[PDB]
Amino acid sequence: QVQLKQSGPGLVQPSQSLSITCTVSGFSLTNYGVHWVRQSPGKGLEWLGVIWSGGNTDYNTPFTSRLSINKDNSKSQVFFKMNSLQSNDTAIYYCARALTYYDYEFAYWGQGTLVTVSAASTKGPSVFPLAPSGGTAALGCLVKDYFPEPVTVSWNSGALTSGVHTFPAVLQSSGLYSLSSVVTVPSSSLGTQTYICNVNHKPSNTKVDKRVEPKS
Amino acid sequence: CQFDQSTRRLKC
Amino acid sequence: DILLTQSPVILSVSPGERVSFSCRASQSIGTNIHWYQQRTNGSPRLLIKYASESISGIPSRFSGSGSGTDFTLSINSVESEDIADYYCQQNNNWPTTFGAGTKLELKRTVAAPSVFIFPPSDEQLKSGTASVVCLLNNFYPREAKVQWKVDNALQSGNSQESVTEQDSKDSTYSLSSTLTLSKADYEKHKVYACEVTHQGLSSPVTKSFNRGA
Repeated sequence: QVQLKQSGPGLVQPSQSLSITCTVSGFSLTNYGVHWVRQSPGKGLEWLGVIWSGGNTDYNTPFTSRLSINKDNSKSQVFFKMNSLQSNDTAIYYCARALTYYDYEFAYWGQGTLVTVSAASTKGPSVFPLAPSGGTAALGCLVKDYFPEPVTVSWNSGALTSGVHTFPAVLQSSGLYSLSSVVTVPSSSLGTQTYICNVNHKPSNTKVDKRVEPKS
Repeated sequence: CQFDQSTRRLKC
Repeated sequence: DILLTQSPVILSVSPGERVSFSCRASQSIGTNIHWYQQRTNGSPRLLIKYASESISGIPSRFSGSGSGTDFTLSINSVESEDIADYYCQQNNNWPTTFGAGTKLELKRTVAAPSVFIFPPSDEQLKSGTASVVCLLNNFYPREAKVQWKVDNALQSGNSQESVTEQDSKDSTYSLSSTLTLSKADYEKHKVYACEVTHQGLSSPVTKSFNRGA
């Protein structure tokens, strides 16, 4: 199983540096290069650079002065660092591996790291119930006032997926995000089945498990 | 369209 | 660098149809083009390499063709699970570059929303703010109008909407509208209503609650 797992998302202050770790498994860094790609609103998909199996690096020309990539073969870790970030460096950053040691067809991707460049402060969410009261009931969790993105929401520790909708976050006029996650269930299940929304805001290490049930 | 990092989808 | 032009920007199609994506390079790149799919909240997924070569694990309905400057990604019978953005990539010339993407949208029959309203929790109220939420579930098309009325006064400027991407199983949308009020304003009024208009509704649907009931 070839896998690439990246470090978690978070905030970088303007003019400061971004560091991401890519831990690989199922192959050796002595046999394959690892590439870095980012995806931004302003420029879409953009290849940033590569560290080859032998340690050489190539960087895309606009980044040669502020990018450095290193690795530890023995730890299966690749280290990405980019200096002097500005607001428009906000993007999803990926590591990726090609099919062949020398090529650029990216068959394997990390899960991506959302990097937000902002002078603001990290803040964890409050989690409030959206409490129910045709035969189908809707319930949910309101995940309010957090920064930066993202938050993950699951229901019943991932066991409940059918009928779940987790909406895109909205930026409120306060500069903080909010989102809701909802699920529809049989109304006769509200007495005996427990419904828990599991909220994780990794930038602030805030985890909340919130039971949602009809109110008295 | 424009890429939206909250959904990883093009927003048009 | 090589510029890649993808067309159309939005590709709207009916399920079961053959669909074709265009990727055109600013100069000849031989067959050095690769294609990727990106689903909601996902990382890019390699579909086709070197214009036409298949990838292990990718459904057989995906294929590719072309050489020189004009390239085509094809899905021979599109499914709801194909809702995604599609990107081409060239690597005939350093540095490798990507196209801007084509968004694939799927047509389906009209479906009216199911509407649900949620009052603020007492937990939130002791923070000084009230969020009232209106849910429109599993509807098509995406266009819908949600109007808030508080004691029959139309609210303007204090709500925000969020819409999901198209669902990969049934091609519908859902929408959440959040009305934000100070606790003081919330406690001064009684009737809270969400009124929904949509192509699949012959007349508007109103869901409401009375504060303190």
